[PDB]
Amino acid sequence: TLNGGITDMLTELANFEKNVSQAIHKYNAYRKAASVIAKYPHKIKSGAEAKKLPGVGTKIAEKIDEFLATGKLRKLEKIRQDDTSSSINFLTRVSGIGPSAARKFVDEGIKTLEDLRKNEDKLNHHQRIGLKYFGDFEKRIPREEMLQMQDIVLNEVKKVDSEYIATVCGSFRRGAESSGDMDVLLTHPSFTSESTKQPKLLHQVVEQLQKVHFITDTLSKGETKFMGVCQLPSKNDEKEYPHRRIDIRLIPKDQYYCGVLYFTGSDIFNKNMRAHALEKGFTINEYTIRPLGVTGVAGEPLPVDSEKDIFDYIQWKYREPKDRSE
DNA sequence: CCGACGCGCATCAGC
DNA sequence: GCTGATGCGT
DNA sequence: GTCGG
Ligand SMILES: Nc1ccn([C@H]2C[C@H](O)[C@@H](COP(=O)(O)NP(=O)(O)OP(=O)(O)O)O2)c(=O)n1
Ligand SMILES: [Mg+2]
Ligand SMILES: [Mg+2]
Ligand code: NA
Ligand code: NA
Repeated sequence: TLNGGITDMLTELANFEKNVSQAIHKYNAYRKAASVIAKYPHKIKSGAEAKKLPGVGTKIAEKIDEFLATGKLRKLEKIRQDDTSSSINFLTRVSGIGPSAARKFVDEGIKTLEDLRKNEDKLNHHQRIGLKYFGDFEKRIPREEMLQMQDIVLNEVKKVDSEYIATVCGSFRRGAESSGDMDVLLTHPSFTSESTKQPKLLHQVVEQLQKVHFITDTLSKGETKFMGVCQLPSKNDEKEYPHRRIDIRLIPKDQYYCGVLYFTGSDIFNKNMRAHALEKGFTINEYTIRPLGVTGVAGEPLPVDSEKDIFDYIQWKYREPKDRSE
């Protein structure tokens, strides 16, 4: 973190554009700039030096010059003193409350944690759980706990069907010493791109993890994606562990490599890679990589037999998960 | 300049 | 009920 | 907000 002050500033600006301005491309613009600067191996001396990096333009270079000269940004200082922006930015920190709902709540005079807690009936299910564990979801998960959780999930899954394979992805697979949550990729030979020979494949796993009281809440749940809450068990007289967010994604067995590429991330790495794929005349999702016709219509799925194959198609040198943290 | 910026589940409007 | 748009999230 | 065409 040679440029922590700068990347913090850009992230706060990114969050402003997302939550208050509702300008998603500015949000992405700032986050991209923050990302490229984060991995720049020099302590930045000026905006001109930063402007040389892909993603940093004139407006951000000027902000970096202001920040380096004064240690702050007047634009951010103003935003911080604005009541509406500060209220909206706070509310969106609750999972399930986005920019639209946040602004709506503020209009109705619901703008503090305390307001939320007396108006539970005005929240949808996702939001109510987001409020419930607002404090816990703020906390990061030490990798040591991630390993305990991996152990539980992987063996409970084995107990349901020995042919399930569960892979912990996200920041954990990228080797992070702490994670924001747990991300699990799930496969079963009964579910392929060709057919689904068995119903309830995801359900039965969720069910089992609920039975052993690992999963405690459900934010959303469909045939292929589960979004919920989990908690490690604690020993006698021990204070309980924080409740954690857990995502489970069932992916067709034969499309594992596209799936694990997707779910390993990071989110910005995926955006950059998929954008690059477009420039190279391909499109990538969690299932396949497809060529683009001159028309701009996707073709048939190309053969993929490793994560590296996907990198090869778009003429990228392979990058291990630990080097995908952008 | 200026177009473009990488899919699952919950909810709602419209029919 | 189904279809498509929107919100929110991964 | 930034970039390639
Ligand atoms: N916008 C997004 C958000 C997530 N994802 C994918 C890539 C992520 O690594 C994976 C899990 O999302 P995540 O849990 O929000 N982030 P990730 O695990 O990388 O870091 P943490 O904050 O969880 O430690 O989903 C994506 O492709 N685009
Ligand atoms: Mg994660
Ligand atoms: Mg997650
Ligand atoms: Na630049
Ligand atoms: Na939120």
